[PDB]
Amino acid sequence: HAIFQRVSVNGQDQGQLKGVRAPSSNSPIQNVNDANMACNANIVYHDNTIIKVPAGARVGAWWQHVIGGPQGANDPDNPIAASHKGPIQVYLAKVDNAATASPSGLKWFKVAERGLNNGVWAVDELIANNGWHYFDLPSCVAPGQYLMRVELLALHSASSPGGAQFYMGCAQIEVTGSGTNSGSDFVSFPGAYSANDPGILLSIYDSSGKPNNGGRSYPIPGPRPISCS
Ligand SMILES: [Cu+2]
Repeated sequence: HAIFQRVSVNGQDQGQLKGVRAPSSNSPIQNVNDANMACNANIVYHDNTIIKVPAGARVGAWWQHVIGGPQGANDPDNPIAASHKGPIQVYLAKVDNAATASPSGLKWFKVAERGLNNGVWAVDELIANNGWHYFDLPSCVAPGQYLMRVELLALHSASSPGGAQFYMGCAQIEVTGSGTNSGSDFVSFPGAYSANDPGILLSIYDSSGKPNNGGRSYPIPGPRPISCS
């Protein structure tokens, strides 16, 4: 359990909860067809900040166990429980106004993904970076208003149908710059994922119980991220 609550753009912190729609109370989604798979349920924090992100920028998304982080407490499950290994991905959906747009029934395209690399998951990197997930918004992304959905998929129980846990939230962004590419390989949320996808229904464990996926590659679910080639 963890909540996306803050964005950085090229190392500039945009402010706690600025432009990030967040619940205060996050259970995971475990049904890939849940209506709230886009931007999560029971949003409490929703301001009218629209974050300017240059195409090409390095974007940080901050996650903490609870809203505001531990504020000095020793939380072993901050930024997220270490057991919760999995990928982190980012999608965009174009909207007319990112402050006011509803998340339902949009067309999403993938702009970044990170999975498993030499036994290290994206979630491990998140933990190493104190809750920050970094990715590069590709330089070709067309300017305009978008919701930016950051999704963490925890696979510690994913060997059982329905056992995968999806954590997500949406930031309100305006992409600026010189890009012209609006996406190619679009999905619905819900609708992107099957519960039998091999990156959703799998054992990530070797025989000793190490969550290193046993030397197997991890097939990240969803469409391919856009390429600027
Ligand atoms: Cu959890």
